Amino acid sequence: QARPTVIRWSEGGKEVFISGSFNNWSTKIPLIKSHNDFVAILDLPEGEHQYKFFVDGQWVHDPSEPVVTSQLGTINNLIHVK
Ligand SMILES: OC[C@H]1O[C@H](OC[C@H]2O[C@@H]3O[C@H]4[C@H](O)[C@@H](O)[C@@H](O[C@H]5[C@H](O)[C@@H](O)[C@@H](O[C@H]6[C@H](O)[C@@H](O)[C@@H](O[C@H]7[C@H](O)[C@@H](O)[C@@H](O[C@H]8[C@H](O)[C@@H](O)[C@@H](O[C@H]9[C@H](O)[C@@H](O)[C@@H](O[C@H]2[C@H](O)[C@H]3O)O[C@@H]9CO)O[C@@H]8CO)O[C@@H]7CO)O[C@@H]6CO)O[C@@H]5CO)O[C@@H]4CO)[C@H](O)[C@@H](O)[C@@H]1O
Repeated sequence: QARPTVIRWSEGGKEVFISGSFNNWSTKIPLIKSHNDFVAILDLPEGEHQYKFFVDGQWVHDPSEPVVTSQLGTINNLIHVK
């Protein structure tokens, strides 16, 4: 079922969390600092998920990864899990 999937945040900051449609935005999951990156490993089902980062107190998307407009009218990242 779920696919362990490495998420990487490379834009810098001190504290980085992730949330998304994968858990119906029900909480924030910490990413862990690794050199100039922050990383987490999420078990995501197959298919598309929207997600966004909470980085030093602000919601921000990864500019290197695809984006969509959510039903709130906000910009989220989009990932396709094979
Ligand atoms: O646990 C994790 C977090 O969960 C919740 O957040 C989920 C949410 O996270 C992200 O959203 C961020 C944005 O990325 C930030 O930019 C910021 O948003 C700002 C926004 O940029 C400002 O413009 C402003 O927003 C205004 C709107 O512009 C304005 O239009 C008006 O909003 C009303 C709206 O127009 C109506 O349609 C309706 O909205 C309802 C939706 O239609 C419905 O789909 C459902 O929304 C889901 C959404 O579909 C889903 O994707 C998920 O949202 C993510 C988001 O994609 C992501 O980018 O969850 C929501 C439900 O929570 O419900 C909607 C509301 O019931 O009504 C709207 C309000 O009446 O007013 C807005 C307010 O003035 O202001 C916001 C800042 O508030 O911030 C958010 C995070 O909030 C929690 O909210 C977090 O606190 C948790 O950390």
